Amino acid sequence: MLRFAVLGHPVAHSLSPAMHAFALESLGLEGSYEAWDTPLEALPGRLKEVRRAFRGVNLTLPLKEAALAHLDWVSPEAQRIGAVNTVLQVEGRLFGFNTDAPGFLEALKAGGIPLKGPALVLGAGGAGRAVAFALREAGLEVWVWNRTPQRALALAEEFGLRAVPLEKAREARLLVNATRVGLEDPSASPLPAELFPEEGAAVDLVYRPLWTRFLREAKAKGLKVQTGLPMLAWQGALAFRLWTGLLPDPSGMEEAARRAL
Amino acid sequence: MLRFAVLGHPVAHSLSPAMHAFALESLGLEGSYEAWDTPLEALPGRLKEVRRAFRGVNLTLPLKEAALAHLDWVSPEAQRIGAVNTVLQVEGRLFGFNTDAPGFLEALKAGGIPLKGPALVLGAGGAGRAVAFALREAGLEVWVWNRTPQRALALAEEFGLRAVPLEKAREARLLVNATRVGLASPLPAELFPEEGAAVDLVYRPLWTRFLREAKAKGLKVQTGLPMLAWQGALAFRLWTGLLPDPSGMEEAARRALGV
Ligand SMILES: O=C(O)C1=C[C@@H](O)[C@@H](O)[C@H](O)C1
Ligand SMILES: O=C(O)C1=C[C@@H](O)[C@@H](O)[C@H](O)C1
Repeated sequence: MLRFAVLGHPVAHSLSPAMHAFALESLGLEGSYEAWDTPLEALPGRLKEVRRAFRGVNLTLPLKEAALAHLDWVSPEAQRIGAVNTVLQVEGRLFGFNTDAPGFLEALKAGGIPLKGPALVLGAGGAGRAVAFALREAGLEVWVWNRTPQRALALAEEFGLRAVPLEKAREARLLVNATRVGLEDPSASPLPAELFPEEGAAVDLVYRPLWTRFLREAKAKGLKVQTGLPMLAWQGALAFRLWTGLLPDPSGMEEAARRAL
Repeated sequence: MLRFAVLGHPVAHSLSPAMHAFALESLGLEGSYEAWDTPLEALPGRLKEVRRAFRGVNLTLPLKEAALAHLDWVSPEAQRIGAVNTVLQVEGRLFGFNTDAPGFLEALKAGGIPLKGPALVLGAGGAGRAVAFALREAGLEVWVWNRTPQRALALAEEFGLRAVPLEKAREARLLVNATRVGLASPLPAELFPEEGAAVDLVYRPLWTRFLREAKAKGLKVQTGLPMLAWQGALAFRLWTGLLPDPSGMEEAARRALGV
């Protein structure tokens, strides 16, 4: 049967096991999807094991960027993004892909979020780079910001976007939190309330808590909002199709993650 | 659903569609595996179609070598062999593999054919190259022969093996006939191995003089059907992560053949 896993640290709280358990039974397939705590230093040995006993694995912090160097092939998109969130194992070879980017666009459509810019992505790490890549592919005007400017500049220069100071958030029509600010901390938000735009939409990739301070601020501000679950479900469904050629129902996977938190 | 196909010219006599229909059915999967005649000229265009509508395809004569130039990635083994018989499509990208080699070895293993050396491979084509590579990596002393001398010497040089005269077949303990281009052996009965095993890479035939001669000589024998089933089951797993029963696939083919 199909052996899958999400590698990272921390991963004991991942909702992927629940989503793909649904995927497997839903498609009538026998298999498992476990959470395997993997610290950066353990990554090399961990991928060696993946080559022998797993059909595929998802990668999460802090392994998405370091993984590229240990793979046999990286997709053109994952190369530009500089992060791989999905690995396929065939004949002991590892192929890297990024389903965070396409998953994000699918989630936006599923949420009725209009593809209207300027779209400001907060955070220029792996997740932020994937979101910026996806919004660029969708043809929107994209702005990027990062606590450390050079990271946002590098991204804007590489993708041909615009790096902006944080206060430009008031002029964005779509705001996406791709930072980890807010993770398990209801008191923290990456953006001061007064910097939110008075109209538009906001999406948060952080889904622990589900209704983060950022999202609650955005909703109260008069912005249309979307939690991080739709993207989580779509990037997962897309990864499952990469591994098997079959697409499990994204909404079903979303529902499964919702019940798992 | 899952869409697969075997591309080649001719492919009207391929037993792959029969075997994979069983693979899909037995594994409770929805999909199809069709034979699609593909002359060498339609190959570039056919692969473009594969990128968009098929999860994977098998390639047979005369596409195994010409296909490499049109793929995004080729496995180390397929590169050395110089032939790709299995293509996987993910996100519109094409990856080439060679399941002929591992399928051959697994078929010998499952069929109880001992890897007794020296082994001799007759024929240096896509199948012959895959077989020689497989036997070499298995640790055997491997000899090669070809109707055309230069062909055998080139293969011997590339893989670090030895090209030998037809008479050396008497000293081989594992004899493989890979001269069956597209379904009479070139080996006189008097030059057959003294002891050991003979494998005839022929898929449709129930029997062959080559095999009857080997059997009579007291050699353990095997046709090419087990290899076809195994290269096919391995291809299916490459495509989906699921391995269909190789024995089941072989039986499906035999029933299709009416023997
Ligand atoms: O929480 C999780 O299990 C995941 C989170 C994201 O990094 C995804 O990109 C990853 O595939 C799995
Ligand atoms: O006849 C067939 O359908 C096949 C023949 C061999 O060349 C195999 O390598 C191919 O994958 C399938």
